[PDB]
Amino acid sequence: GLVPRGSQILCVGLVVLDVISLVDKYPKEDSEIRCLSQRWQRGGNASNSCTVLSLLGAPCAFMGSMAPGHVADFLVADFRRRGVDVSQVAWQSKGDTPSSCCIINNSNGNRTIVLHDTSLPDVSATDFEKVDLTQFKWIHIEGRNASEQVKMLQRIDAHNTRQPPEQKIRVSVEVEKPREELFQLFGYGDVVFVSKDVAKHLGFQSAEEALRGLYGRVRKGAVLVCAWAEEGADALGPDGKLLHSDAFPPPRVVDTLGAGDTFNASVIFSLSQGRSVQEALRFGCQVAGKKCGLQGFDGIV
Amino acid sequence: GSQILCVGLVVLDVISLVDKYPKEDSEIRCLSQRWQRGGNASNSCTVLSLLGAPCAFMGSMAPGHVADFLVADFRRRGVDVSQVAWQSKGDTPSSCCIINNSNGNRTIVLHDTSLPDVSATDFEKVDLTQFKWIHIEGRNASEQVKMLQRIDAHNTRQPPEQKIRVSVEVEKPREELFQLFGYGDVVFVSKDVAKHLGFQSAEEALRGLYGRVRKGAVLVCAWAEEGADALGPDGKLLHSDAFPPPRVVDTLGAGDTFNASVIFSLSQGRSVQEALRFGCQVAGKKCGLQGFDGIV
Ligand SMILES: C[C@]1(O)CCN(c2nc(N3C[C@H](O)[C@@H](O)C3)cc(C(F)(F)F)c2C#N)C1
Ligand SMILES: C[C@]1(O)CCN(c2nc(N3C[C@H](O)[C@@H](O)C3)cc(C(F)(F)F)c2C#N)C1
Repeated sequence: GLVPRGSQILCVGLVVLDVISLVDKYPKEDSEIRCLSQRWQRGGNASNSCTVLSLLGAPCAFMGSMAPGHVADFLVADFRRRGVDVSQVAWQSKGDTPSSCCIINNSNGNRTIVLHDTSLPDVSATDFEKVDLTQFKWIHIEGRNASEQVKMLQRIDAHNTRQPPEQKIRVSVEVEKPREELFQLFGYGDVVFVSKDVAKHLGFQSAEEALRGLYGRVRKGAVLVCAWAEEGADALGPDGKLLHSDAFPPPRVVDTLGAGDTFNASVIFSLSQGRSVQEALRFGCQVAGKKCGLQGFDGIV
Repeated sequence: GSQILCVGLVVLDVISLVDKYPKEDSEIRCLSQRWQRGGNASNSCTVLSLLGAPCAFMGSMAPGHVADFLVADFRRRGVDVSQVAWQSKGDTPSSCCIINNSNGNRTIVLHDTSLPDVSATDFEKVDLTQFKWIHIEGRNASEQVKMLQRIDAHNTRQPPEQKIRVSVEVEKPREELFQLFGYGDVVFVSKDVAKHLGFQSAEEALRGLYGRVRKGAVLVCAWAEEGADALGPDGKLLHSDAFPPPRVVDTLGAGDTFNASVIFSLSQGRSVQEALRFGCQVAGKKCGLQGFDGIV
């Protein structure tokens, strides 16, 4: 259907089918066991943020790779269940739609993960070239295949050079995996999210240290954001003022999976609504905090 | 009497093929992923169909996108699904299967979905005249013993040439299922059942459990790389060496490949010694391949 010009928030990244099995004890190799419960969930960073944006009240779209089949059909119906626009999916003739097996031990609480295979090709710069960008007001990129994503980010810069400031597409980038290839993405986007895991891997012991130590890696006028679990989150802009919000923990912590993505989508949402960086930081902490005391994404708003 | 019927489960096997078995609390990437129609009686139908035997499957299924995958797979193989007990309540069962590519060890984490089992009432509706052989996968024992009494009752009212041959698989070490030992012309006892009863070899298990079988029945026990053994009314132990592939890559459904191949061979009038050997042959060929294609 007809999407009004400059109305959508696009999230580019991974979508995976996570099969989560709760077991009494970890299975020994060569055994046939019965799980206590099993859940099929749509996962992935960009995919999780999409759900959160829909629940926040934003028209939102997902861009990612899928191969036709029964897995992709489950994932699409789940995206559609969450009001996500799936028209930009980069459908692939070769490879498997990502699927992961997670085994949770009910006794000790430990998670054993069999990650999805490498077979499916990631969204390319040539796939991104074919996209009419005018229906987007904001483009969020989950850092994966960096050399290709750098070109997509250059395409958005070119688009923006030709627009009046009120028709310029805002851009955000997430560096969540501690992979060297990804670190070149700090130099792109108006908003750069760096994970606590990446910061710790780079030798930083706090969100303050990470922001001060990495701000030199960003482009002029960019805001660098770091969430540090129960320590809340910090942001640092061109003015040199380290902004901070304390976490809003739930009465009891139930499910932190995808709380990082909830933070990211809530910060993006709040900024896209004309709120300030301090306001966006606070709101992101409030929404991610509510999420941690809930199973899944129901009732985060 | 031209079709073999397999009564049991149909389960969606969500497979991950790994180069090593994951250590607890670890994170490993898999080599490849695939969906496969599973369930013991379902896997035996795949094998029977590839062997050229017209066969039928009977089991519970719940309508949905997964059952649509399962049904399309059954049809692509020529398996008759007309006998399926479609349920209004319950989800289709599924399992996560980790296959170790370096030794073929398969680990199954099954999600049993409260789907109601096939009952003696469901069985009562079946036209027994189209079946040469009926194989029953041991699940709801008390309810299956009734299904078995019905075939025996049909047999009494038939000439010896028109009798329906019956096989039973006791794969899970559950005491409820030991009453099925019990019924049938051919009884398949697993290595896991046999071990759980204190036996250390196929021959030990057969000598120890023969006392439980029906007059004139053949008790069969496969023992992985040790091949398989069989024991009949004549008291003569029969053995077959395994046919291992040089590289064992996937044992998922090897047990079902063996049961189906033994059933097919016997249904074709071959001796117990030949059927045992054929079972080991097809099961061993399977262990060198991913899935069931290419076994014959
Ligand atoms: C944006 C985020 O940094 C992503 C993670 N997240 C939180 N993570 C928490 N964890 C507890 C465990 O150590 C582990 O599961 C992670 C605890 C809290 C909470 F306590 F504040 F609720 C929050 C919040 N918000 C917020
Ligand atoms: C009917 C069966 O008993 C069911 C299992 N099966 C086999 N299991 C094998 N393994 C099971 C475990 O993963 C480890 O012990 C290896 C190996 C072989 C093979 F090596 F002979 F190929 C066969 C054969 N056939 C035959």
